[PDB]
Amino acid sequence: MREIVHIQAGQCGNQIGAKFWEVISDEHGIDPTGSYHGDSDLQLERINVYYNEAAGNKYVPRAILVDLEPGTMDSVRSGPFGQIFRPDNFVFGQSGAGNNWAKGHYTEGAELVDSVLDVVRKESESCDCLQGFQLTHSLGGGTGSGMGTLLISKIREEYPDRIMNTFSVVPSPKVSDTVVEPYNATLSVHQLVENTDETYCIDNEALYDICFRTLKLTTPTYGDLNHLVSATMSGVTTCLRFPGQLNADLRKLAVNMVPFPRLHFFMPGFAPLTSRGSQQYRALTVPELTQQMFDAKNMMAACDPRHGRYLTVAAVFRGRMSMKEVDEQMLNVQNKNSSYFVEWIPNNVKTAVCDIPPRGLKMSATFIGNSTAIQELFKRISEQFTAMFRRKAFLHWYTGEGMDEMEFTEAESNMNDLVSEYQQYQDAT
Amino acid sequence: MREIVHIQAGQCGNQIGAKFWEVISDEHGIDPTGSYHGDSDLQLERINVYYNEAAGNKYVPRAILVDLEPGTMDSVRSGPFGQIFRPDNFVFGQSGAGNNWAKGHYTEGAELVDSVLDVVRKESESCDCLQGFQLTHSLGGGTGSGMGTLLISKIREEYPDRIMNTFSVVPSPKVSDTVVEPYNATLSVHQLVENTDETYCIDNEALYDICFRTLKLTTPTYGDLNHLVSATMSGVTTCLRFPGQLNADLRKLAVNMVPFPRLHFFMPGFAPLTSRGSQQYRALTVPELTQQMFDAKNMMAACDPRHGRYLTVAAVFRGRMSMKEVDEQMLNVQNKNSSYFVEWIPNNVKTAVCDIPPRGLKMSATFIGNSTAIQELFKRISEQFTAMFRRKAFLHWYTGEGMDEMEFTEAESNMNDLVSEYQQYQDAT
Amino acid sequence: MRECISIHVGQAGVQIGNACWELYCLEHGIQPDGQMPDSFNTFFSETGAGKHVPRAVFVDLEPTVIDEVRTGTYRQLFHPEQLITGKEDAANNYARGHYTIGKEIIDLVLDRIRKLADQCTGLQGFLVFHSFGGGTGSGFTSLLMERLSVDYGKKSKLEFSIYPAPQVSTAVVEPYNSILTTHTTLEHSDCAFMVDNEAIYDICRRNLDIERPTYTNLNRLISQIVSSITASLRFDGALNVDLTEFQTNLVPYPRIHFPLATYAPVISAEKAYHEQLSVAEITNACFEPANQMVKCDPRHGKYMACCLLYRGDVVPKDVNAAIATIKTKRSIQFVDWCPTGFKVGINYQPPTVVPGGDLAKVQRAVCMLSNTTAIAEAWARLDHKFDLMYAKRAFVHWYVGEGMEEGEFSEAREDMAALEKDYEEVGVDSVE
Amino acid sequence: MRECISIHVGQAGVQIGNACWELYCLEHGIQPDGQMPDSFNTFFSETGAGKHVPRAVFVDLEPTVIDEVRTGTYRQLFHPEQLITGKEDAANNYARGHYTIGKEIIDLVLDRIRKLADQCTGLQGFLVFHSFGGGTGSGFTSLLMERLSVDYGKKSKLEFSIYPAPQVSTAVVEPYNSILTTHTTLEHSDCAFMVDNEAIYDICRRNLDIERPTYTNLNRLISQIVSSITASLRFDGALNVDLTEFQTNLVPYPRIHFPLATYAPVISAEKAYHEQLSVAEITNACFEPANQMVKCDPRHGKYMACCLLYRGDVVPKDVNAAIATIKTKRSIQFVDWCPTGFKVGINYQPPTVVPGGDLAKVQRAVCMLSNTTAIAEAWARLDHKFDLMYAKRAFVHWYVGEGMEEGEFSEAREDMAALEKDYEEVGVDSVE
Ligand SMILES: Nc1nc2c(ncn2[C@@H]2O[C@H](COP(=O)(O)OP(=O)(O)OP(=O)(O)O)[C@@H](O)[C@H]2O)c(=O)[nH]1
Ligand SMILES: Nc1nc2c(ncn2[C@@H]2O[C@H](COP(=O)(O)OP(=O)(O)OP(=O)(O)O)[C@@H](O)[C@H]2O)c(=O)[nH]1
Ligand SMILES: Nc1nc2c(ncn2[C@@H]2O[C@H](COP(=O)(O)OP(=O)(O)OP(O)(O)=S)[C@@H](O)[C@H]2O)c(=O)[nH]1
Ligand SMILES: Nc1nc2c(ncn2[C@@H]2O[C@H](COP(=O)(O)OP(=O)(O)OP(O)(O)=S)[C@@H](O)[C@H]2O)c(=O)[nH]1
Ligand SMILES: [Mg+2]
Ligand SMILES: [Mg+2]
Repeated sequence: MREIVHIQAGQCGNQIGAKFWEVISDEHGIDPTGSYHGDSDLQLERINVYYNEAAGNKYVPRAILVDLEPGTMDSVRSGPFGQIFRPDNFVFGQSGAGNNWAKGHYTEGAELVDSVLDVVRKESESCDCLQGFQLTHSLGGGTGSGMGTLLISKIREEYPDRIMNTFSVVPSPKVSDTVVEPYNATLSVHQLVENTDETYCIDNEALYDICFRTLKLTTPTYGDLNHLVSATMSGVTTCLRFPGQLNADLRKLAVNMVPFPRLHFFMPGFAPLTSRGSQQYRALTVPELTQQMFDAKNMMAACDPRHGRYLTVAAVFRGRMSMKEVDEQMLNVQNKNSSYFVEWIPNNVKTAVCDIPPRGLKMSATFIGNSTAIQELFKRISEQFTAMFRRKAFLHWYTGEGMDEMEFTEAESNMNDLVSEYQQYQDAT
Repeated sequence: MREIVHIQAGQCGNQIGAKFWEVISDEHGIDPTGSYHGDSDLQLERINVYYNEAAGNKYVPRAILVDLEPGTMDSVRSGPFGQIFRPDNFVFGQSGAGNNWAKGHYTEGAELVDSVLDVVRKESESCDCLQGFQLTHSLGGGTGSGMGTLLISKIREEYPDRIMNTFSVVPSPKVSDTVVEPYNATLSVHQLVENTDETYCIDNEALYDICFRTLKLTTPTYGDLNHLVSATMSGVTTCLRFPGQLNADLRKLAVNMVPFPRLHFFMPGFAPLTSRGSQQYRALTVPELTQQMFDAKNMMAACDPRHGRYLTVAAVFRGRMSMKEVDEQMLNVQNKNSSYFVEWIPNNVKTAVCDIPPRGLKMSATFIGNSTAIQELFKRISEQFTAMFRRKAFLHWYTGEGMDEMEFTEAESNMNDLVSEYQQYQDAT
Repeated sequence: MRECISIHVGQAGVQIGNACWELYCLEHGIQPDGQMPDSFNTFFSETGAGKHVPRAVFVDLEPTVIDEVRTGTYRQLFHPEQLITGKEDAANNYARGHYTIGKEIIDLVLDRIRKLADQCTGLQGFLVFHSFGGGTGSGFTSLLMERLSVDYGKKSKLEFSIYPAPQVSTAVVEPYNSILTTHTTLEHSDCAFMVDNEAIYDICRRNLDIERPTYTNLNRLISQIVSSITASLRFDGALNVDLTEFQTNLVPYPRIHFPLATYAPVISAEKAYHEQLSVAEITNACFEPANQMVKCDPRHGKYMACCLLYRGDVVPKDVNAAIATIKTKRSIQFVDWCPTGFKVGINYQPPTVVPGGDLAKVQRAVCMLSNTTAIAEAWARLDHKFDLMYAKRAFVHWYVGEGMEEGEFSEAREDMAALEKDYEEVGVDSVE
Repeated sequence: MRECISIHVGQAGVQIGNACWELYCLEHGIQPDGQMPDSFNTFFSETGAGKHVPRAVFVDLEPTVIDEVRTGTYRQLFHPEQLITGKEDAANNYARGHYTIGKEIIDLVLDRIRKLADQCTGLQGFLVFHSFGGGTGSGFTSLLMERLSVDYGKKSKLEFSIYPAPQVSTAVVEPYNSILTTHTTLEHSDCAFMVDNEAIYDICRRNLDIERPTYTNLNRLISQIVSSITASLRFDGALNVDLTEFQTNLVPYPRIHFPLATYAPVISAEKAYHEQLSVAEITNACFEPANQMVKCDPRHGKYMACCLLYRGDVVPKDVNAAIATIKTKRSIQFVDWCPTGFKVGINYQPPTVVPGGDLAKVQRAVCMLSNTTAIAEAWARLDHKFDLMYAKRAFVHWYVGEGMEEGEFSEAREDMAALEKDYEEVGVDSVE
């Protein structure tokens, strides 16, 4: 029961999922052929959430992959695990984005979305009781943004009750991939604040820091960067695919982490992180996981929580561990950091305990954190946004696809109202 | 018991049957020699319907093949399964059609039909209890149309009680084989609405769509196109040659699908359709057959049922399957598509369940659908018809064979009255 | 068991037919001696011994070019009763072709033909190859085609007449022969095909890359057209076509029955590479106005009907893909009353190469047989050339003294102008 | 299944393209005969047999340098219909390139192009290689780029025009062609790339250690730039880049769309050692003012936008390390309104060595495609050279008598000065 339909969008939206479906396949023991060659019995007990059973003891993922060019889709089917997906599900266009939010959401996104909504609606009906959708995309590019937000506008209309969460990638502070990413961010964020129930803001600036400082890798490729994002994604729904002594799910993480239906931008965290030479000397016990999470450098967002305040904190642990050893740590981080949490919400720590660990590591955890630290993130976008808009630079490319200036005002003014809302609860009594 | 005499007419009327008799031979296990080399016992239990037993453990088809030239008949006997037919049955003329309905039905059709009605009447008497006739022809050409409709006018007079159905080929919307096919259609349809009990309108425009989109074939030949039409034809009488848990036949499909004795133009459908690379990942179970049928693109007619409304729906399944899993799907397609079915006929879904599957595939189905969607088909003929008739273009060729203009008026006015009849039941209360 | 004889009249008849019967003998393993080491029953009546003969008739009023056949390579291939000769020529006169020299040997020509139809049983129709220019191609054909409607009538008769050029006229009095031969063949020949020389010179220069063609190079590309039409008889195809179908799909009204032919692709051996020769590639080369074989720009007029023949390894699906493109192009338009103006033909066998030719061994080929209203622009100039020469009464006295009343010109001019306004009715669209 | 044709105009078009198509045939195992013992679907349409042809068009008004291709090494590689020639040259005239000789063969050039887009399906955009100096590179391109916006329009068109040098001007009347060809291409070509000859002579002397380069050595380093842009099509990379993205990240306003290219590293074979060639080492060589290929010191102006492409074994982390250095250097400054002016591109495959070249088999390479306000200083001198020659009305009478109104200069001067003040608006910073 409680099935999930996975959607991808963009070149960044593809390569994360290819790393992500690589991890989920090993968490159950699924070969690169597509059959089953596992060992235990709990691997198959909840297999139906991310898979539909086919005949001949072969299993297929319930995946939907969308891009505006046949290039990135060719790379997925040609690498490892390029045979596991059903070849019908690969939707790909021929026009291409052009790295343009106007072309992604109005001109070419509207023509291809009808070929997507057939495959979306077919996979929703074949499941018994649908739990909700999750989307992996980015905000910088065109196909990840414009084709991405168009689906979320059409998903919520045909399915209002179903939960909807996004593993987007917010662009970094220092380096910047796309010149028109402030226009791409502001137009996409205005859609994310209407049809998404939560958002997992991940920054590549944090990922180059973690793979260099903590993993101690000389030349970290994207396969090492996108490996950690998948471990966070798997760690959210790890209590749904396995039994546990306190079972959480997407809906329990929805209500417990969102106090107000606008404030739904979250930052993740993962633990443990042992390097190659440093793996044997570190004593890997339960309190050692606790002091690794709550610092600044282990967050996957490029903002220190010391500037702001926490609202809600989710903790999803994995492994045979005792509750008292967990509850002692979760109580203790409230007490000495009593300034950093907010006052008018008592007990702002949500605990979730699974049973089965991931592969190799004896135990694990997954951090979800809400904070007012993200107001520096959107203001750094909002300062860069009006700095380009005051000169009307790069404006006619969006305008030439039939887009009015009032769209930019209604996008940007709705952002600063949200920034004021985080400014309100930061200094409330 | 319940034997069937098969008749062919035209070059298109020949090549379908050569593909069709290829399929029926493998459904019982009959060699290209003509003997029996089957394995099981139900293959021979109802063999007498499409065959007459000869001595020496050899079997002959009960076929009648008609064309106005020795060319197409030479191609049939020279290919594979060119020895199975009795060489006496091959009736062929020497004048040729000229692709003319006037020559097909008055001048040269009347001379050869006397040589046909000997062989027709001989094969009718040798069977114990005749069930009815089926005809495969086309409407575009001359020998398929004029020689075709002349037989149906003479069959019904000598055998009124026997059922009479046609696997014709209605010409496509976009491409058009014959320039005078609007004259060929309108004169043939006026005969089909008097002496035929039902009609299976198949369009080649649908066949090039199915073999390209669903089968994923680069260069589909007619042997691949005419293979699917035969699977529909075999799927209609599949409950007569095999026992079943709910036995339907031609007469049960006659009464259940025809509410009024004029409205007898039907569209077929087939399922499943797995491509080469897509055959293993698709889970082939009973509800997967249901959602494949009722869309637009899997119909073999070039008209969307969304424009009109269904009247009656026949479902002929093949294979060891459970009724509850069938009845759940047949109920469910009524409920969510309650607009698309008509209101004043409750329970407009006819179910038929055979036992034995076709070769290779584990289970199968065959769709017969009545609709008001075909009013776009005849009006597209009727608009093209008067557009040629207002200028009297190509008129003297039909006129030169002794044909009055009043024949065209009585043909065309009887068509638009039928179009008004489908217009009546579309918006009835 | 269906057969079709062919008549070749005059020097235009024989020299075209020489390359044609060359091509037929190569596509059935036929040595020129008649020996060979069913399918070929159409154009050959088999003897009792191991020897084959064509169902051909070569006729000419002047015995010059006939003697090429009785001395050349194809010498033992024909019955010498079928090579009917004459003594004096028509010499570019319609009167000597139809009245003086015609009435003395026309009975011998008809008598050999009626022997041919008796040994046949699948007699479909006739083929007559001549020109409008020469007197034998105009006069002797006009007397011959009248006798066939008297004799056979219901058999469909086809003609590959060499329509005269707009500018490159070899003979001088071609505006006199072409009018009078049209006034006879309009009533009897149900369908005729026009091919001009001048456009073939444009094709041989631009695409074949041969700056210096003789009549041989012209005779090869015409011979491909003849074999591409009768291919459905000589071989089985997926979708056949018959010689009675051509007068059905291409005659919208019994006066206007003049389509025109275009063969494609036309490429050389060193240019046989560097392009893939897909069906969509070659079909755009068909309707291209530069690649036609009749000097009439079709964008001036309107396409009434079209008949395409494909031969070789031809995808049935992609033919449906190709025509769906051409019905969307704005530059090509059809006539308002005809929505569905196509006739598709598929056969399995490719056209072979003649040894020492120029076209390469392609895998597919198209013969476009389309009919347009653009050809009427050529008629208006040819009728304007007729009014100029007749106004000064020039070259008339050669015609009066050879059994022809002078008033026959004034009658034949009026029926030509009656044909001229028949195109004007088809050109306008519908009312309301 | 995405394709991109390329047009080469004039002697500047062909001789650059000769080394370019040399380089493409080496990076896909392509023999010059077309045989080879997917990935290469972009720039090659595969024939039915085992032979490949480029999607190229070579056009020139004068048939001299075209005959190098039909006789040289790359002879059997092209369709000879694609090598369109001419009889007379423009001879450094804009009028003969656009009015006299242009209007007689421009239909034949457009007709071959529209055949190319039909056999393609992933038509992204166009490439036009010419010069501002010569009449064919100025005049014939100006007529060609107008027709494309009429025909295609929405397809992104790129140009590698050879911008004239400040001092080393081979031709004399280059201040007349370069102004008039800019007044046409400003409206139609959405993006164009400038490369000067003189700086390449400075690069070939200072870093390649070759005192005597011909045009061949210039044609190699330009050919690396062409392959470094289209590398994301011919190979899969970690972070792709498309030809529609270049007009997005590099056009801040629809007038100013003139960036300039710089390739790095540029080292010789015996100097291929003695340095480790890290990504941080070569990226400082990119923004170095000495190593550019356009004689414009960028410290005079301001960088509006930058687009970097990395190819080879490129660390994704160290690219983030390299750009973090350059955003801190005081000598390089950006424009006030643009905070984030970078576009990063990563592909796996290295640029190979051409046999008998000079660059060695490196493991990584950068093509910097940046746009600056420093290029406007070159325009002010070129417009000052224009005012000098026009003041004495010199060389005008060659242009008046070839279908060109004399007042067209006074109009085209004003739009150039209108472009001249457009840089002046971008140069100032914000208010408050
Ligand atoms: N296509 C083609 N046309 C030819 C050939 N030889 C002659 N012609 C054309 O034939 C026309 C002249 O007619 P001829 O055939 O020579 O004259 P004729 O019909 O034999 O009549 P007489 O001169 O009285 O014998 C001109 O239009 C020539 O272009 C040939 O080999 N091929
Ligand atoms: N980069 C580069 N520039 C070249 C080359 N050959 C010539 N040029 C440049 O071409 C310009 C001279 O114009 P041309 O291209 O020769 O003239 P054209 O366009 O062919 O037209 P015509 O004047 O009719 O010959 C100068 O700016 C030269 O620097 C070459 O191989 N490479
Ligand atoms: N985490 C992560 N981010 C990536 C990766 N590759 C690119 N990105 C980021 O994603 C964005 C580029 O996404 P991309 O999918 O290519 O845009 P698109 O418009 O959807 O695709 P395209 O048309 O422009 S090629 C940039 O912000 C870039 O930094 C990757 O492998 N991992
Ligand atoms: N499904 C199907 N339709 C075909 C096939 N071949 C032809 N057709 C269609 O059938 C019609 C042609 O039928 P045809 O039998 O040749 O006419 P006829 O008059 O009976 O025979 P003919 O004298 O003209 S050769 C056209 O509508 C054509 O599109 C085929 O193999 N399969
Ligand atoms: Mg002669
Ligand atoms: Mg030159």
